[PDB]
Amino acid sequence: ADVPAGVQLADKQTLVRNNGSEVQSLDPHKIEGVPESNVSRDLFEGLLISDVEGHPSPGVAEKWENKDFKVWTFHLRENAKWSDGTPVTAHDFVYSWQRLADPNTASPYASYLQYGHIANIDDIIAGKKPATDLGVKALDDHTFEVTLSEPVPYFYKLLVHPSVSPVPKSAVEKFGDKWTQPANIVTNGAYKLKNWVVNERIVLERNPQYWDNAKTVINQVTYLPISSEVTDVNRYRSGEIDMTYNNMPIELFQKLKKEIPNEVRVDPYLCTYYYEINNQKAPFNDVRVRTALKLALDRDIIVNKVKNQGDLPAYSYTPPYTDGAKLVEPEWFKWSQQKRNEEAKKLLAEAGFTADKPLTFDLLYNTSDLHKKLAIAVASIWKKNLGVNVNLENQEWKTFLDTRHQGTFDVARAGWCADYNEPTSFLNTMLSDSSNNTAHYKSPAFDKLIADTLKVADDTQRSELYAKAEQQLDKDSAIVPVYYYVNARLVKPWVGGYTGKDPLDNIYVKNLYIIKH
Ligand SMILES: [U]
Ligand SMILES: [U]
Ligand SMILES: [U]
Ligand SMILES: [U]
Ligand SMILES: [U]
Ligand SMILES: [U]
Ligand SMILES: [U]
Ligand SMILES: [U]
Repeated sequence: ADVPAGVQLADKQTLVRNNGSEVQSLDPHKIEGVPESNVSRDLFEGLLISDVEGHPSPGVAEKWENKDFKVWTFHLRENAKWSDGTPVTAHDFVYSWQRLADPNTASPYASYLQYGHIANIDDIIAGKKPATDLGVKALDDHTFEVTLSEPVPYFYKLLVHPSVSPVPKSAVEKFGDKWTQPANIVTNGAYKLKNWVVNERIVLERNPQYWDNAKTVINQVTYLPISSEVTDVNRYRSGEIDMTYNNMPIELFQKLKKEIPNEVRVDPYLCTYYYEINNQKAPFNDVRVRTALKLALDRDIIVNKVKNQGDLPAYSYTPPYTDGAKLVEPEWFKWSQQKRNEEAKKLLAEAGFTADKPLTFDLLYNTSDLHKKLAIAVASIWKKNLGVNVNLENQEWKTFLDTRHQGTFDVARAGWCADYNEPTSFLNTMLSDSSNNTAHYKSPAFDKLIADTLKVADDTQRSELYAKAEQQLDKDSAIVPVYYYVNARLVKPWVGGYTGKDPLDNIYVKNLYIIKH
C-alpha cells in the first residue's frame, strides 16, 4: 500500500470483505469466478499483477522483454519467496502452466493458454501431446521464457489472471485435493491462509515471506460468503463488513444512495450481464427461438425501472468500452419494444409454438436477491411479451457453474467480466473449443473471424474483425445481452487505497489500509 502523507493509520489493521459466495476452490487451476479470483490475488502471485489503478505491473517478474511479440522473457526477482521461506523460481511457473494445460487437471481455464497462444497448447488439450511439450521453459531459476505460435502484442496483459499464477508442486503432490487446507497450503502472495470455514469465512493473514511485505499494511482480511446482497448491506451498516461484494440489492439501493452517498462507490466495470442459452439443447438450437427471447426481453424496463443502478442496456457480449472495442449497434436495439415484441412473436410462431403448445423452459440462476428479482421480472416480461412460461431454479454458486459446464440446463443467468482489457478476453470464450464456453455455441464462421485477428498486424483490422465477430454472435442469437455492469459497492470511509479506477476490479488487499476512525 502507498499511504499518503499525513494520513493517520488505525491501530488495528484488519479488514472484512463480503465475497458474494462460497469459493469453488482455492486452487488457481480449479477456479473460474470473481469470488474465487478475489481470494486468489491475495494468496498467489503471477509474473505480473495489476497496480492500484489496474495497470499491468511487475509481480514475481521484475522486468520482461519480447521478441516479435512471440518469445517473451520474464526476469524473476531474486527475493520472491513462498510462505514456507523457499524461493519462487521459473521452475514453479513451468510446472504450473503445464498443470493448467494438462487435461487431467480439467481446469475451467485450460483455454487461457490458447487465448495467449502458447506453443503446442491445442495438441496438449486434445491429449495428442504431453503437457511437458508446452511452450514454456526455465532458462535458469530466475528466468521464465514463453514461446507463442504467433505474435500477441497484448500477451503480457493476460498474466495478472489466477490461472497463470504458480502453485507449489510439493504440496499438490503430497496432499492432492487437500493441498489448499490451512495446514498444507503454501502461498506466494501478500497473505497466507489462516482459516477456511466453508459457508462461514475465509481468514487471510499477512505473509512475512512476501517480497514486498514491508509495504503491506492490512494484517488480516476476512472474506465472507454471503450471497444475499440485502444481508451484505445489512452487515456492512451494522459495522461488521468494511467493503460489500459488488452486487447491489434492489430492495435497498435507492435508499442507500440518499442515505450514505460518500460510501456508495459506482465505477466503470468491464462485465456483461446476460441470459446464457444452451445452444446445443433443443429447442434452443433453433435460432428463431433464441432470437425471440433476445428481442422480447425489455432492457429499458429491467435496466431503468426494475434495477435502476446505473447499468447500460446491452446489445453485445463484449462491453463497448473495452479497450479495442469499436462495436456496431444492431438495428434491433434501436427499434421500439413493441416492434421487437412483434418480431419475436413472429419467429416463435414460425418455430412451432402456439397458445395450445407454448414454449416452456427453465431459468437457472445462482442464489441471490438481485438475480432472483431480475429473473422474476424477466419471467413476467417474457410471459407478457412473448407468451413463454419459465420455471425459475436457484443453485449455489459452485453448483451453478458446474451445471452450466455440464450443459444440464435451458437458459441460465450469466455474467462475464474481462480477465484482461482487450475484446478477445470476452470473444475467446465463445470459440467452439473454449474451456469457458458454457453457451455451448460452436460457429466455424465465428471461430475463423477470431483466428484472423492475429493474422493481421493492424489494430484497425483487428477491431473490425472483433466487431464482425460480435455481429456473427448476434446474428446467431447465441446469448441474450441484458446490461453492462457498473461496479457498485459500499466502502467504509476509513478504507483507504480503493480507487475504483481499475475497470477489471483486480483488488489486492496488500494495497489497502485502515484510516484511524
Ligand atoms: U487503540
Ligand atoms: U477502537
Ligand atoms: U501497443
Ligand atoms: U490501450
Ligand atoms: U427444462
Ligand atoms: U429479498
Ligand atoms: U500495436
Ligand atoms: U473508534
